[PDB]
This record gives sequence, C-alpha cells and structure tokens, in this order.
Amino acid sequence: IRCFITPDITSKDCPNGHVCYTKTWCDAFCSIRGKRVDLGCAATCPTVKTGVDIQCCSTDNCNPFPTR
Amino acid sequence: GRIVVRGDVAIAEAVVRKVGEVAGKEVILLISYRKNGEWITYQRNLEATPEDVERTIAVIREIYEESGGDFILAIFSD
Repeated sequence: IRCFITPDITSKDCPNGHVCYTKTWCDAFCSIRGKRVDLGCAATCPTVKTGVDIQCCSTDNCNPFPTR
Repeated sequence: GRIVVRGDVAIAEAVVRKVGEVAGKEVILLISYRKNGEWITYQRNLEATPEDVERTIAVIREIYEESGGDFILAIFSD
C-alpha cells in the first residue's frame, strides 16, 4: 500500500502492507519539542495503546505529514 | 508552500526566524534527527511570537548537537 513514511516524509510501496498508519504520542519533550510522530504502512492496522493516538486508512498516501 | 532544511543548522535557524517574523497564520514544523542509529520525528507548532521563535531556535541547536548534523527540518504552512 502506497504510504507516506517517517522520517523523510516521502512515500513507499509496501507490497505486503494493506493500510497506512499515523501514530502520535508524548515523550519527555512533548512540551518542548512537540509530540512524537510515526507514519508508515503495515499488514494490519496496529493495535491501540493507552497513551498513543493512532490513525489508520486503506488508500494510497492517505497519511499526509501534517497529522491533524 | 513547503520548506526543507537538511543538515545546515544556521540556515535552519535563518528560516525559522523569517517564518515567525510576521505570520499570523501559524506553521507546523517536522523535526527529525538520528541518534543511536534510530531516527526520531517530532511535530511542533510554531507561534508568530518572538518567544516561541527563540524556543524553536534552541530546539534546533539542541537537536543539531545530539545528531551531529543528521537532522531534517520540514516546514508546513498549515
């Protein structure tokens, strides 16, 4: 699945992937550097966690760099 | 309206100053750098204030110190 990818904000292909994801969360520098970001592709939509905001979508390049 | 700076810390600082000079419309910054072999990415809003400009400059300098130049600054006028 054609998806945008961190850290270069470029695009990929992922022949085994079926969904683009967008993971945002806080580390010790959230109030200084901002929120952490991870964009990519996966075979399935990754599992939710308590402190991470995850966004999944099943089209080509549906995870642009300006998250929210 | 995209701006990408890779490696040059002084030019990264010169851009962040010009962005926040006069811009009632905020901007979204993407800051990535490599440390200990792992690439780590942040998303930081930049306010038009001179205070938040100073803070962002310091974050660039701190990232440039850790990564040793292996940093990527992308600016989204969003």
